[PDB]
Amino acid sequence: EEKEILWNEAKAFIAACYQELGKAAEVKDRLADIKSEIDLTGSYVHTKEELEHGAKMAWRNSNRCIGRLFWNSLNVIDRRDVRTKEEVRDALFHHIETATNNGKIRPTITIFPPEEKGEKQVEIWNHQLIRYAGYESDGERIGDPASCSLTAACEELGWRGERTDFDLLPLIFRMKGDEQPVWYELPRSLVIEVPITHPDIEAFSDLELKWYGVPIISDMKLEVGGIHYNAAPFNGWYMGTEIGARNLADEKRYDKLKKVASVIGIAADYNTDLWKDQALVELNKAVLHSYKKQGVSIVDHHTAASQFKRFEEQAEEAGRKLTGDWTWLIPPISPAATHIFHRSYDNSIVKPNYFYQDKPYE
Amino acid sequence: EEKEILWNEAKAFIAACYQELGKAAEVKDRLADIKSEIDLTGSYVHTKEELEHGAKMAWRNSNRCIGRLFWNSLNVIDRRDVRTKEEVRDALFHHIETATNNGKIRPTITIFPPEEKGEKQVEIWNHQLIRYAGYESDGERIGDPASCSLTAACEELGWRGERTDFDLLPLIFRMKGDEQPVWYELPRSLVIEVPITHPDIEAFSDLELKWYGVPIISDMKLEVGGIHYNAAPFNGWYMGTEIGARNLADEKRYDKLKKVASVIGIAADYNTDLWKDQALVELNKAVLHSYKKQGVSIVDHHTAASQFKRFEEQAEEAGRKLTGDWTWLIPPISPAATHIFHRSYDNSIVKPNYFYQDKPYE
Ligand code: HEM
Ligand code: HEM
Ligand SMILES: Cc1cc(N)nc(COc2cccc(CNCCc3cccc(F)c3)c2)c1
Ligand SMILES: Cc1cc(N)nc(COc2cccc(CNCCc3cccc(F)c3)c2)c1
Ligand SMILES: C[C@H](O)[C@H](O)[C@H]1CNc2nc(N)[nH]c(=O)c2N1
Ligand SMILES: C[C@H](O)[C@H](O)[C@H]1CNc2nc(N)[nH]c(=O)c2N1
Ligand SMILES: [Cl-]
Ligand SMILES: [Cl-]
Repeated sequence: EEKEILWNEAKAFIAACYQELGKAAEVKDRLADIKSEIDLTGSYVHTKEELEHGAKMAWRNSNRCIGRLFWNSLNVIDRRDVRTKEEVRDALFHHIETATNNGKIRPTITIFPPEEKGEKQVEIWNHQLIRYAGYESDGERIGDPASCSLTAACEELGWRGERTDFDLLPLIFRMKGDEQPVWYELPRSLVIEVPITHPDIEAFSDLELKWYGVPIISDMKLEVGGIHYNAAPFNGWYMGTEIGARNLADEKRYDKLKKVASVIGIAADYNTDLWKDQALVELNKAVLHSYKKQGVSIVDHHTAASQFKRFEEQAEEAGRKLTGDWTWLIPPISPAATHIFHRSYDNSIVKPNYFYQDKPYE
Repeated sequence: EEKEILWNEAKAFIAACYQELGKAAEVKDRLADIKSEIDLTGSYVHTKEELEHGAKMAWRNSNRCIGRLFWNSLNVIDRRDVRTKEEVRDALFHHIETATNNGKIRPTITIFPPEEKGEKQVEIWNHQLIRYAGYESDGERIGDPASCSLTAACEELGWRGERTDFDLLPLIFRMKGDEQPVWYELPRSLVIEVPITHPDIEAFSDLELKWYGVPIISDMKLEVGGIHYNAAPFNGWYMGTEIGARNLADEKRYDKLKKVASVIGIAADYNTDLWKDQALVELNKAVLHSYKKQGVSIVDHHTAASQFKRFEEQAEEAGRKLTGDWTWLIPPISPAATHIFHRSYDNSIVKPNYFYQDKPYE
């Protein structure tokens, strides 16, 4: 059953990939080679072209992503050659550097060796390569609550955070054959952060908020033609609402709205005053302003939705079915102000794609 | 097949209704009576108790409604006795008066005779009993675009609007056996309207916005135990966002955001300024303020969501399955600030319920 799943996935992917690349005459021979390789070895190896296009198709098929217009410009880094933890560490450091690009963010993915017998070669524990730690002991909350379990796992392994609200978690990953993951502190020179100030309200800086420049999702599995790349971190630039309406605003995250209301000088006493809504807007304006002032790429939800509309038009013009998850595509503030809110999307899963996988901690 | 559908629906409804009312011992005999009545007449007649509870269950089962906490206090008016267009007109006038209740809105439904052979006895053309007309000719847009087709149908029948942005449509409905509907102008003394002013910004009144007090949905079908009450208008009070984020804000409705931005003194030039979001918040604050000042019931989306959470808790505590449509339950502004956004809902259809039906115009 294993090889049959692999072979069927391979046939579907190679045919579609080669058609899109205008190389459909080469399909027959390539499938033969692959078929022999699966018979002999129990698997097959993607060409660099297949791997690059596969990762791009996977992005294009990500139902929950509003940023898909730019799928074809994804920068794909092939690191299937790595064998050592130093090599993995340095590849992750490099990804941060090249993706960051002095603030002019380049959407990038680094692809590590795939699973063999469902046996991972490299297992990345971080949710994002750059993220803040979280602590909760004896009623006291510090940092990012979403990071509490990973922070506790790291501290079990001999790491210790300074217990600020913005401790950078170390990189943490496990090599095949090793029992424990290793961890490495992020060099601060690699990590761009943005202090959050407001264009009009000077007191906003009193909140001492900041966020990191580049979201680099590092715990999802890239599946391409039946091959499981469980370790394949990828990044774009942020949409402002992710930081302002979710990370800094959620009650189970940094929960800053009452403090925002206070610095912008409005009461936070009555639901009918819509003080949470007003606070959300000002916090979200501050996030966009601050990133722009620092020269770090960011997109607002209105521009992003206009871009996604173009993606929809491009999909139809190319004869491709569009898939999407309405519940994730709508922004968390003013969704009815975007065209997304006013149409529906087929939530079918198409491969190649990025998938969730179980956390090795927890 | 007709009677079998009816009988099966009847059995399910009577059993559940009588259980909820603690009258389960009476089920057996009532089903017998009903079964004979279906055999003889091709249908059956609800008791007043069944009709009242049925309409309440239908509300409770309305997946898209955030206001369901109060399902059990629905005021049910039984007008299955009406036979004349004057009787229907006067019943509709009465519904407006008693639901409005001098501003202290009472959730109310008036139930007209049900369909016979799928033959409607009364067919209400209005979408809501109180709504504004819409016009579009030669590039010029006036009033509510959502009302354009019904407005044109009314004008075909000898009605003429003044062509303000807020012309009240007449009541328009058709009686069984009549070829054309009749229309009646709404007495202005019945219709409460609220001018929209802002608590802090005096210039907001320059927009000359207003809205009507009571949303009275009049084009849906109530289905109870296999009986189709195609004419059964119902009302609650508004949630502020329905007026501020949708009716006055949508580009295909009144489209007021640029004008709002101008009166609140912000530029409407750059997406990164989030001027639409800021305008939405101020417009929504103005709507809540204005209704409250006039003494007309209204609820904000935060309070409404807190109420819905109680509905969820009440459902589980009563052993009832909860159903809901996440895509309609989330408010159109600051949805992630409500608990609704952060959970999922089973969208199964349970009866009794309210359903869409085809428009007799268009
Ligand atoms: C270029 C800038 C990009 C922007 C502005 C963007 C925007 C977003 C946003 C707002 C989400 C919603 C996730 C959340 O609510 O937390 C999302 C989800 C997602 N994006 Fe993108 N994205 C970008 C680039 C990328 C790239 C380069 C990839 C992969 C190659 C990607 C794959 C995804 C995936 C897989 C998800 C959903 C993950 C999940 O199920 O949790 N995106 N994107
Ligand atoms: C008491 C105050 C009430 C509030 C605040 C309320 C709130 C809402 C809201 C915000 C919606 C969303 C509809 C839209 O986006 O246009 C809705 C939908 C709905 N409500 Fe309620 N509601 C109330 C009372 C009622 C009553 C009394 C009934 C019936 C007996 C009812 C039945 C429904 C139905 C059937 C829908 C969905 C209709 C459709 O599919 O378009 N509601 N409600
Ligand atoms: C590449 C990229 C760019 C950009 N601007 N934004 C993103 C956000 O994408 C992701 C990817 C993975 C996860 C998330 C955060 N959502 C939480 C997902 C989740 C699912 C199930 C259980 C959970 F606890 C959490 C967001 C990704
Ligand atoms: C009773 C009540 C109270 C309250 N505050 N709000 C409501 C709103 O409920 C409804 C009921 C019916 C229709 C709508 C408006 N949504 C449009 C529905 C729709 C569906 C399909 C096609 C359309 F053009 C329009 C809203 C109802
Ligand atoms: C296509 C999409 O489902 C549509 O715009 C829905 C979205 N959710 C909604 N939610 C509410 N409350 N009211 C609406 O009219 C809509 N419209
Ligand atoms: C339960 C619900 O689906 C959940 O809160 C979703 C809603 N939509 C979302 N949309 C985005 N973009 N990101 C999220 O994390 C979520 N969370
Ligand atoms: Cl994030
Ligand atoms: Cl309305």
